[PDB]
Amino acid sequence: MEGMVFSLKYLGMTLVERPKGEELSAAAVKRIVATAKASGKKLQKVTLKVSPRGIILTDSLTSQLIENVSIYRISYCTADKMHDKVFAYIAQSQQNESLECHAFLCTKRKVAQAVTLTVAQAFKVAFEFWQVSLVPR
Amino acid sequence: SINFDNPVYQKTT
Repeated sequence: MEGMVFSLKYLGMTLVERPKGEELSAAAVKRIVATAKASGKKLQKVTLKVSPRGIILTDSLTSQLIENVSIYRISYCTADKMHDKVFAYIAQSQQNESLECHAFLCTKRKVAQAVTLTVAQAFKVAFEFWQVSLVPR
Repeated sequence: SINFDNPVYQKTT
């Protein structure tokens, strides 16, 4: 799997209490979107690079790393039903056991779907590396 | 919605 790049806008994050499920992500995305709309600020432009290794988030203006999210930390991803331009993932924090939903605004529903499908491929290919005791690449 | 669970979540040993 070649690493795929998307240039999105970061809506923000909220904690969730379980790692997987649409009930969780739907409510998280509702919260994050309402907070971003009330912010009165333009969203940070972020680039996502998706591969079986995980998701690399970089600030688009500076190309500086925000976070390299290991594939083993990410439990779930979604193209949201209600807020259909939003792609989100849930991942456990690197530094403790808390679970965070991070949401990104795409230009179009089709892009949110493409990002979700690309992340699904990364989960599948990482799993296949894992089964044969190889490092995901 | 289109949604996916990661089968390798937390599968570090």
